Amino acid sequence: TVAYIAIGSNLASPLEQVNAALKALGDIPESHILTVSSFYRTPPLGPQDQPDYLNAAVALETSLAPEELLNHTQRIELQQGRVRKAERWGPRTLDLDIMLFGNEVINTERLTVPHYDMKNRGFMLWPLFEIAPELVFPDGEMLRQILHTRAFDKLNKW
Ligand SMILES: Nc1ncnc2c1ncn2[C@@H]1O[C@H](COP(=O)(O)OP(=O)(O)O)[C@@H](O)[C@H]1O
Ligand SMILES: [Mg+2]
Repeated sequence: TVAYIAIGSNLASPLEQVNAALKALGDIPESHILTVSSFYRTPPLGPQDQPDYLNAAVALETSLAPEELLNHTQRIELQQGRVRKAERWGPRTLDLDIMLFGNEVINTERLTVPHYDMKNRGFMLWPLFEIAPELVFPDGEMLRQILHTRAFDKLNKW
């Protein structure tokens, strides 16, 4: 099954965390990485000013069940998601989201697939569009259509 996973990091210099996460994703059992999008930078989301986010999309071939995959991505968040900052470990700065899982629709206490808000997020849709321009959602919507309809700004590469 092809699973599409979003990676986000808001560390100030996130490349080493993101590469650690990618490696960890490639090491998930019963699975392998098919393709990785470019790394994209997106601003904040508040008045003051929070760090830029690095966003990317990964295509993962897997024979795990969806909730088994989530156990692994949450495990990677716990193992790689915090960076030591001087005398203490920082808060989680890595976010792994399952955006799509095959053509499956999932609604459990743990999993909402397709990702619950991805159609509102240029930072999720544009990296996916790079690696899957012809993608169709389980409800029949086409990825291209969502981007055409909302006209989300394109994001700069990191
Ligand atoms: N498709 C999914 N992928 C990952 N976690 C999901 C998904 N759908 C729902 N969740 C739930 O979201 C919670 C974490 O959300 P949050 O902290 O906002 O992180 P993120 O934006 O990375 O999902 C988890 O407890 C997890 O069970
Ligand atoms: Mg997450």
